[PDB]
Amino acid sequence: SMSVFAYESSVHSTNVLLSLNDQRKKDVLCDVTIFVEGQRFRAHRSVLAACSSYFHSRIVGQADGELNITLPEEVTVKGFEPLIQFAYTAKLILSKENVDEVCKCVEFLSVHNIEESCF
Amino acid sequence: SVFAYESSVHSTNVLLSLNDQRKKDVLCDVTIFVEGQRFRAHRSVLAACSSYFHSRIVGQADGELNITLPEEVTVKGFEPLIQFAYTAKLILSKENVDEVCKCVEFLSVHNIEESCFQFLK
Repeated sequence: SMSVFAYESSVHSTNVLLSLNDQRKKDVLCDVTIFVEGQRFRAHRSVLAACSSYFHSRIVGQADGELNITLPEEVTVKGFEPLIQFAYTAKLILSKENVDEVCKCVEFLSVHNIEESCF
Repeated sequence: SVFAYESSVHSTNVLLSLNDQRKKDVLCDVTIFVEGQRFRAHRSVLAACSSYFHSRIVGQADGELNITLPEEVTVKGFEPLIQFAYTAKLILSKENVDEVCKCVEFLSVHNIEESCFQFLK
């Protein structure tokens, strides 16, 4: 008997991100390849632009089918891989071994919602 | 010694950033035609939210994709659904509740508790 009802799902945003990470791990429906120290990382250029100002600035305007981005030597796999894991899993795992290299990539890539307090 | 962070708002943050890309027609890769109207979206998101879109997106060419929805799908029933897919929020009223529910079953849109449709009755 209500005139309007505004429905909200508490599980939708989580399932979309789960499907995006599943697409990434299976290399399906991805559109960009990131090169870090020679290693290949498949991803969606939209998700990377969402989580990073650096990726957003290098990707917006590139409308081609497939895109290959090489990050300079200042970016290491030891620092970049925990960040792309956070982008697709919302989980950021730090340790005394990688905290320095991860803190560098957060500032270089300008990853958004990583508070500098956890360092 | 390990420190692990689990953000609960992160999945919401990404989805709201993708919706901002959608509304600005930036970094999209598929055009949806319903009643002739254009709708820009990401095929990765559409495949994650609908079995209808997934079976038409899977294994396609990397180039731009065009998906045309037939006469059953109306803008009055589709626009609240592409909104929901990008916002997790579905605004229902006694006006559009019929065509939206019919469009949910047509596209097989996920994560919509069908119990809420009976509120507009």
